[PDB]
Parts: sequence; structure tokens; C-alpha cells
Amino acid sequence: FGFVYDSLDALKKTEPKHRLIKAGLRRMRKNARRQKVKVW
Amino acid sequence: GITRMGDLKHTKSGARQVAWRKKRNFLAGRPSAQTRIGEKRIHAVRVRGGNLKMRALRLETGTFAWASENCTRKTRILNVTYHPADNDLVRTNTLARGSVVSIDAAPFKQWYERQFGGGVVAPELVAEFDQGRLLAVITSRPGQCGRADGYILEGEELAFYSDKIA
Amino acid sequence: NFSRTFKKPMRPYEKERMHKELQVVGEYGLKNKREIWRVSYTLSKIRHAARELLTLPENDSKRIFEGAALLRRLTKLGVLDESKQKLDYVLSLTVNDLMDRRLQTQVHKRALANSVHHARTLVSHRHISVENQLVNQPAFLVWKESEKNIKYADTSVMTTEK
Amino acid sequence: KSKACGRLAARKLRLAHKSNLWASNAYRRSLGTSIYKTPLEGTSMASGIVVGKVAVEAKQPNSAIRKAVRVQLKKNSKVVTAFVPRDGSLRLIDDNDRVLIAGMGRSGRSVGDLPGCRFKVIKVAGFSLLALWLGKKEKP
Amino acid sequence: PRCQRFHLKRLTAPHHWLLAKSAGKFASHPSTGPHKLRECLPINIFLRDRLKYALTAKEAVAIVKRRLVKVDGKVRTNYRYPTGLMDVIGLGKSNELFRIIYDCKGRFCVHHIEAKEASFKLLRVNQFKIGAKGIPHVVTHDGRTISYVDPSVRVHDALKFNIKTGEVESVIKFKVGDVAMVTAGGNVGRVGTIQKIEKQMASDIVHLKDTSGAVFATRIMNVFVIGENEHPLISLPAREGVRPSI
RNA sequence: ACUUGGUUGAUCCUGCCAAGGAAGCACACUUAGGUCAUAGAUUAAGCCAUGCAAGUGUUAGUAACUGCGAAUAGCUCAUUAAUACGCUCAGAAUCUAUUUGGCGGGGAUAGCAGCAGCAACUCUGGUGCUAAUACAUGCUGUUUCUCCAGAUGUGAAUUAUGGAGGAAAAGUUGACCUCGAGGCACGCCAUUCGACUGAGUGACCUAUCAGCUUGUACUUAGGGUCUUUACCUAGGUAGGCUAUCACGGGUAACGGGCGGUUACCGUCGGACUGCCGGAGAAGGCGCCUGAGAGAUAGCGACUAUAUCCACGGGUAGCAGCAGGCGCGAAACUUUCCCACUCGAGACUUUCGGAGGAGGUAAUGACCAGUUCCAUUGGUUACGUGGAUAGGGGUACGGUUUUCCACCGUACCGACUAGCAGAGGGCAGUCUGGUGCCAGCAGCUGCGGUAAUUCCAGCUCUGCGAGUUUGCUCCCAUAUUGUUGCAGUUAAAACGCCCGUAGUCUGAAUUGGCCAGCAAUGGUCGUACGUAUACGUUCACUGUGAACAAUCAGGACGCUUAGAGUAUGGCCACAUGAAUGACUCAGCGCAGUAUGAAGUCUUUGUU
Repeated sequence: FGFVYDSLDALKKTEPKHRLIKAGLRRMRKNARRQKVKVW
Repeated sequence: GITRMGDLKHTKSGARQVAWRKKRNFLAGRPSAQTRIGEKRIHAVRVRGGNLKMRALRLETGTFAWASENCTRKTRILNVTYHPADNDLVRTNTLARGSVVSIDAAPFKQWYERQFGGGVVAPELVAEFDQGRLLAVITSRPGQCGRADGYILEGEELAFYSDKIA
Repeated sequence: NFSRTFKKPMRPYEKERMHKELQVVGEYGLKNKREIWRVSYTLSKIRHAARELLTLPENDSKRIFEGAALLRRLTKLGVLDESKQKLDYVLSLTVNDLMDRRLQTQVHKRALANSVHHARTLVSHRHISVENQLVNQPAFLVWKESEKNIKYADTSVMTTEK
Repeated sequence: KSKACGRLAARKLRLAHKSNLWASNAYRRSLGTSIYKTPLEGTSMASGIVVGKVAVEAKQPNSAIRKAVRVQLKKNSKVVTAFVPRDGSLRLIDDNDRVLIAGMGRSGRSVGDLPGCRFKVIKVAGFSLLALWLGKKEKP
Repeated sequence: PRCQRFHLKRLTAPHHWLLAKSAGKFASHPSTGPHKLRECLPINIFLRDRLKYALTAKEAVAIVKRRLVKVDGKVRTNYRYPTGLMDVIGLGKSNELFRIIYDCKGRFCVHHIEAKEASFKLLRVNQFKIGAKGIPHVVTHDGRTISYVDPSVRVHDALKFNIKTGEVESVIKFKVGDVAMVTAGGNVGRVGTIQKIEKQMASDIVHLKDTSGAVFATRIMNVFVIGENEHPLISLPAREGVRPSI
């Protein structure tokens, strides 16, 4: 697959993030996060 | 709670029927209003789909209606004489539907001279009107409606129920 | 989901059946006795389909569509000639006919391998291709159209590397 | 002939068929259940502790003592005789071990020469007799 | 006991849509709307697996929320909104106008069309009743309550509907000798000229005819009276509901 | 569409018992590689340490409040023998948040600030303020009763709606965000996802279960409900179901789509079944909030297990994902992940043990290697001659959210087979040891010192990364018989006659003749009712409507195959994702051969 677009305006906003880090551009919440219910 | 459900009861063939589930809030009965007389008060009731069945507990007045002349006045209910279902409704003066209760009819008497002085009237009703307590039937559902009103007792009906009282 | 491609035989120790099945394996250069029994089971689904079609009327909507479609698929595979293309001749056919259409044997007829066994070796070691496309698999079934297009893949035969 | 053949007569045929199944012994054995009151309990394999070692002998014409262990089962707490196959093998089993028992392979009934017992010992101590008899596994 | 449930599975999703058995378990549950679950087609699916613009479902929910798409005049930012039979689809940016409409076989297809045609749409009368001051009014297969509708507007009549203003310009009457596309059952997606109408006592049947000269019935509720006598009021697909037959 | 060993001195039989083929749990021995699928159901719906599974912030309501969600998804099959499930109908007897279209019309708290109390908890007290699309206020309809009419709509409503009267607040009163546009309310009707009520009907055994049923069955009036009903309370009758199997008992019973076995007919299984519908959260029972719950990661109590205690008191429900104890023949990782599929929400951002991917397992399915090509000597398989791999190793390019493994590219290269047998059913009369002993052996049989069956070696056979061994189960079996068995003597005809339920029930009714290849069309017969359609319905036949995956089957070289729904054209195009079966009942038109009903006669019909 592949596709081509006018300008830089597409891949900034339309693309997923996993292609941007690859090309060139952790359960913490589950644990640390639910302490905000346990503590007020 | 009190259930409206019928699965537990026996079939037509007379078979001991068995539950497969708990009681359920589709088929919830509630207690009777037992709608007596004297002091107006009402209890609001949430039901299926939001909404309000305004259940009437004890009612003084009722919006009664002379049918033949087309006229209908807010009138004070005094007592239950008769009810076709139960004599227990007569003893505690419970307003149900089909409840034969006398009314003062002060408004109706006023209506006759303010209109006339047409009219004509029946010979059974003038034997009633000198006392000033008309027989009449509750046609509303006091418990569901929250309001009780009924037409005056007249014609061939007025012969029938008068024998049941006497 | 899934399916059972070969079936086991009914009686294990019959002399005539075992003595038959060795000289189908020997001629066509084959691994096991199960690699026959799949081709027996492939011949069953052809013929069970065919016979049912035969029972139907000679004009029925099912026979006209299916009968033309069935013979079209076997003229690809190169079992039925255009002389024999008439539906009853489907109830014929042997495993010896249907084994002959496989890639192993079509290399041999071609003679590139030089032996039935050699043909298997050429295909199992990535030497043979079918229209610029490598075929590792030694039971391809070639469609007569493409039978002409059997040729060396590249490696030792073309590359010449040790 | 010898049965109802008529168009409307399907109640007679269906109901008469249900009766005649109770003559058949396989339908009778499955349905009665009737299988629960069994040492096996309908299970192909059972395990438990050895009580001791017993010599039970063959009927006739075969003169031979067979060597079947007595074994208490785990789940029922019953006791039952059980044959030990291969020569030696009674010596390999040891006293008061756990063993896995299975059936004689005759789908019930009593098999060869050997009456009474309907059971053979497949494993001992989580190993298997064939391995032990052959001696490609060990016991302490 | 069952409640109104969110998670539609594939398999249980309808056979209109041409979904893969693979590519996950769940399909996109349509939102509540004008059209039913079974007949409709969402606009999540419309952009994934017809026009093929949005490859992922993340990308499909992007472009509806940019507000390029317009269902039937209105914008619709909600997505997964059920759109089915005679709905116009105006699309912003590289704009194209569609009308959603059945194939030969029963499947949905998508059809580029002229802009002057793609103003209006058709609307069959399902239910006629009186309400508020003796006024007759009509529900449609959408659920557009067309009040102050004219006379000669009975059940199973189509209404041409101008979209910019809430008008009903024509009224194509139900009769013998009138073209009708079937929209449910086995004969779904088929054009026919109406030869016979058979009244059914209690709960009726209608016999039809292709240009080829096949013949087939259906229940009355399935037929959608598309236009008066051969020539319809609409651009039809390739083949024109005829259906192949060898 | 298949046979063979076993009653006899031998025979032909009946007859089973074994052998034989398949799958599905479990045990065993053995094992290059690949893709893919599944895995604590059977017994204990037994018990649970720890970590995590339902939350939710937009340029646009103001950590909280407020709004919506949490009633779905997930797990399990203990109840349940038809009330559930399925399949036909039905609402004119109903309710419905959200979407969608019409029609409308000032004061008081929460965080924040401060003072305290407990052995302890996701408990709080009390004071000091301030928020609003939260709450209350406010410039013809809704609900109900009476009467008069009762549509252009329906099979049918004194229904929808209209008018004339009274009542009641249960009330529609944009008191509103962000920069001319977008968004959010309120009410009523419809609509949508549904829900809920009712009907017809289908199917597991049992007669050592023949009588059962008191709200039990009808009726009139009421209460209650979202509505209808003995759902419940009254008055009045005394009914209902049953040999066409009621009622009772049993289930090692969740129902269904379907799965295994098969020549057809059938038959066994269906926790799961990659889906549908029901029920349950340790056991009953009760209830609040809401459109929707008799919710259980909501509340309340009791009971039974378990645990803490500073001895006052409490705390918790893994039949969610892992993991352990126990149970047993019997079933995996306390990992990584929100990218795919989708779902919740104020939402393109947050979160999801739903879901996705690895990891362990011969459980299951397909694929597949352990070499090859030459020619010297011994009888064409038993120092040479060279070739070609992948198993494996090391890079890098693809691949995916990240590893692994795969698919490529180049360089390193002269360890890969068992399991079961060798009297017959169904390849040795080899040599050695054993001597009715050890032992083998499904069955028949072998072993008593000559073993073609034991224990070993050698040779040979089968099937082959598979192959034996248990129990259940179908075929073999026309040994469950509708197709399709048998009954003089092998097992099997009531001791005889009457006889009800039951099944079965002679002939007869509009044809002949010619053109035939049928469909049909002419002639012979005129039998002269309705007044261009009406003059019995069914069963049966044809045709038409109605009603996912799997099964059959079409298209397409996933390298092939099992599979999958694709995929094929170098210039922007063409497609395909059919059809049939699933199938009995219920529904329409057409045909009347067979088979039924229709047909009150000491005189019937208009």
C-alpha cells in the first residue's frame, strides 16, 4: 500500500502516531491513576 | 413484593406449576388506595416510564354531572349508601368505581331557578330534591385517576338501586 | 472451519488392495499410502456430485448450470478431452488419471527432473517454478494451459552456485 | 402384515417402538443407570492406594496363578482386585503406593482365564508399567 | 431479561453490507434514526467499504467530524447514522452527490448523479391518520411527518420531496400500470410494472413484471412506487433491477 | 451399498460373542519444520491471598459538582419437562431514555479554608464563603368526567378528530454556552433501538404413575397493573383436564441454530459450539435510583463459610482476567498492548483483562523432510564417484504498537524413526533359553522339557511423525425392522367367544370420437338457472409469497491444501461476494385423478 498528498497538512493530522515515530517525526495510569479514587 | 404474576397458579388441567425465576418488576402489584371520605389528600406514585398515578386517599368533594340537562357542578359527597361488589365498602364509606353515593346537590338546585324560574324534570327526582340528597354513581377510578366524579342517578337506574337500598 | 481431506481404508489387511497401492506409489514416486487416499477422496467428491446430477431430469435448472460448470473445471485440470466432454465420462476417471496431473509427474513428463523421484527433489529444493513463481509444493495440480509453463526456478540450475 | 400399515396409524407405530426398545439390552443398560452402582463409577481410569498383594488363579484348562493386587480407590473408598501385566512387575509395584487402574478392555465382563477381576494397573507412582518393565524409567 | 444493547457482532450484522467474517468480531451498531436496523446502511460503513476513502475506522470517524459529509441537506456530525433508500449524500471537498439505492440482487450500491436531479427525493406513505383540528397527515419510510398534505394521498403512494423547502410537489398514485421497486424479502431490489393487485382478506399481494418478461409476486408493504408507467422519476443502476438468469 | 474366527466326529441353521471402520475425553511410547484453531464443562454453581477489570473534558455546562453511563459486554449451566426455546401470527389491551421528523410555547450547597474524633474504611461531624444548561420562580394545551355528532381511514371500533360543558394542577412560560453562523434545552405526536402482555404449535424416559383439580373452571362488579387476565377481593352458578395418556415420578435435561456417524430411512450428542434466546452471581428474600434492574465489581437483613480486633466492634463476595488451595482419570502465563475490531463519554485526544499479540501443551486440522543422479565387484540391494538441501548459525532489508516466528538477501555446512506385531480371524513351522511354572491372550487358544502364540536374539511385516491401550458411542446389525426382521419344531399366536377406545372400511357420479408428440383445439350430446363474475370446502399436486455462520455449490492459482472473500488490468477501468438446501406448521391463486366431509324426508327447499 501507499498514498501521496498535497503539502505537509495531511500526515500531521490524518495519520496514526505509529507511522510518524517510525518514519521520523505503560500501565502507570491503571495503577497510579486509581489512587485518585482511593485517596479523595 | 405484592405480585401481579400468575405463573405459580395451576393450569387448566390442574397441574402443580413451578417457578423458573425470581419475582420481577414488570409484574409488581401495589397496595390498595382504599379511598375513604373526609380531608383531601393525595400520594404521588412513580410507575413504568416515569409518569404519575396520583392515588387519592380520602376525598371530600367530586365533580358530579346531570346528564339529561347537560350541567355539572362541584358537589360535596356525604356518604356511601350502596356498592355492588362489597358491603365492606359501604361500612367504611369507600369510594370505588360504581359506588352509589348521595350528594347535597346545592349547586343543582341553584341551577334550576337561575336558568328557568324547558326544564320539566321527573317525578322521582322531585321526591328526592325536597331532602337535598341526590343518589349518584362514581364513574372515575379514584385510585388511578386521583380524582372522583360521576353522573346523577336517573330514569330506570333510579328505580333499581332504590330497591337495593330499601 | 476445517475438513478431513483423506479417509482411512475400510479393512486394513487385504492382499489385493495393498498390492494394488504399491504400484501406484512406485509409478508416481510417492511418500506414503495416505497420499493416495486423499486422491481417492478427491475422486469421490467429483463422482458423488456427478451421479446426483445424473439422477435429476435432462432439462432441469440445476443440471444445466452445474453440468456446464463441472466440465469446465475438469477441462482446466486436463482429464476430460473435448471428445469425452459429456458428463457420464465424469463417472469414469481413475486415481491414475488424477495423479498424472500433479507437478511431480508433469516435471517427469517434461523430463527436466529426469526421474519421478528426481522431480520431487527439484521441487522440494526450490528449483522449479510456474510462470516466474516458485513452487515448493510437490502436489500442485497443473491446468494444461499452464503445463507448458514449467521451468527451472533459478538457484543451482541457473545461478550455478555450489 | 404383522403390523399397522394405515395412513393415520403413526401413534400405534411410534408407541409400539418405544416398548420394543426395552427388550434390547444395550438400551436397557444405558437407560437404567444401573451403572453408578459400580466400582469404576463409569470412569475408564481410577487411582488410589495399594492395600497388598494377592494370588488369584485361572479357571480351566489353564493352570496358572495370575498375581493381582488389591487396591483401595481414591474417590469411592471401595476396594477391588486388579491384575498386574508382564512378568516381574509385581516386584516393581511396591507396597502402599498410589497406582492408576483402568479396565480390562472388554467393555465390562470378565476377560481371559482370569475370573472376578475386571481391572488392570496402567501406572504406578506416575510412570507407567511399560516404561518400568522395559526399564527406560526408574523408581526410587 | 433483554434491554436495548450496544454491541453488534458480525455474523449477526445483516447480509446487505458485505462484511468480512474475519476483520474482528464486532460491527458498527447503527445509531437510532429514521430507518430500521435491518434495511439501513450507516455512514461509518459507507466510507470504509464502498468509496474506500477511509481505510481504518479511525480515519472514517475523522472525516464525518470535519463536517465534509452532508446527509440529505443537513450536516450530521454524529456518524454511524442510518441511511437507507432514496437518501441524498452531498459530500464536501472533491464533492460528489450520491443516492442510496438497491442492486439487482438485494445489495447496496452507490451512484454518481446529476445535481439538478439530486435536489429531490421520493417518500412512500406507510401510515395515514387524522390529528389536530381535523388535519390529515402522513408518516413516511423515513419518519418525516408531512402535515397539511393534500388529498389523493393514501397509503402506498409516493411523494416527491424538494429538500430545500419542505414541500410535496407530485404524488405518484398506487394503481395497476405503475413501476415499483421491491424493497424487502426474496424479490428485494427488483423493478416491476404492476399487473395485478390482490386484496387479501384481513392481512395483500401484488404481481410484477420485468422488461425481460419474468414474473413474480410480493407482499404489498415491500413495493415502493417509483414512477408512473415505464419511465421512473430517478436514475436507476446498471441492469435496472432485471437480474441475470442462465 | 463388503465380510471373517468361535457350539459339531463332520453338516446346514438360528444365535449372539469377538474381530473390523469412524470421534472424544483420558493414559502411554516416540518426535526436523510451517500456518491455523482450541484448552478447570464432566467432579466441588466448592473455597479464595495479591495485582487489575467502568468510567467519563470538549476552543462551546460551572480538583469537584452537573450531565450521561454503569441494566451492555464478559463468565457459567446449578435450577427449568414447557410458563423457557423455536416458528407463525397480535396489539382494536400497552410502555419507551437517546436519535430523527413534525408540531409547539433571587437563596443554598459541592470542592476550597479551618478545628477535632477511630484499634480501622474509598465513614465523617461542624463551621466560613461562592457556582449553574443543577434546584425554585414565569410575561393556549395535558390529564379526567358528562353530553351531542362519528372521518376522505380500516376486514372491523359511538375509533381518530370536531363541538358544548365542568374540574385540576400532576403544567408547554428558550430568565442558557462559544466567535451573522454552530450548539443546547423544555412539552406533545410520531419514529427508531427495543421492551412487555396474549394466542396457535413442535419435541427426553416412565402404567410396578388412572384418575386429577378448590382460585380449581365460567360469569357479573371492583382493586391493582404499562396494559389484558384469579393477577387479587367480593356476590352468582359447579364447573375444567383425562386412554389422542391427564395427574404423578425420573433425568448422569438449559433450549435452538447445529456437530459426529451413514448408500437411502435413520440414529447418538448438543456445557462450549467462535452465534441466537433464557437463567444465576455463596443460599434464599426485600428494596432504592432510573427510559430500562427485583441490578449484585448497587444497597438491606438473616443463614453458612472466612478473616481482623486496641475484645468497643466490624470487613468480603473471582460462575470477570491471570494465579493458588482443594477436587479428580482430566485442562496453560500472576507477561506485553490500546495500534486492529469496536464500545462508553462532555468525546478525532480519555478508558476498556471487551479485544489484539506473544508464551506453555502429540489435544485437533491441513501442508511437509530424513536425500538425490552416476557405474566397480558379490545375488536388480547388499571401498568408490560426485551433486543438492533445510534442520541450524550470523548479519541486514521487510513485518508488527514491541518482541517472537515468519517472508526475503548474502555468507558459514561434506545430525533426521519410531510404534505395533509375525497360529487363525489378519508377516517365520528360524536358532537359543522356559517346561500347565513364569507368562501371553479382545475371541478361539497357546505353555506339562522338541512352544510356528511365553522370554530373548536375527530376519520379515504393517502404518509412518505418528502409533498402540482404557471407557462412552455410532456403523458392522434387516440383532429394533416406516423403508426392512422373525413367531409349526430354533426365543416368540392370548385357552375360547363377545366387545369399547383405537386402526381399517366393496362398486357407483361428464364422457366418447378425430388430428398427437404433448400442451391443447375441433366435432357428437343442448341438458336453455344467476339477473360477464357468481354456484361446496379441505387433504393431495404444481406454482408464488413468507422465513448469519455451518451443510451443498459457483467465482478466484492464499506457492498448493485446509482456508479466505477476494482479485484481475502500468495511465485511473472492470468487477465478484450467486443459487439451492436448512423446512414441518401457518398464507394465496390454479388444477380435481385418488381419499374424505357436505346431503335433518311416515315428506324436504324458495
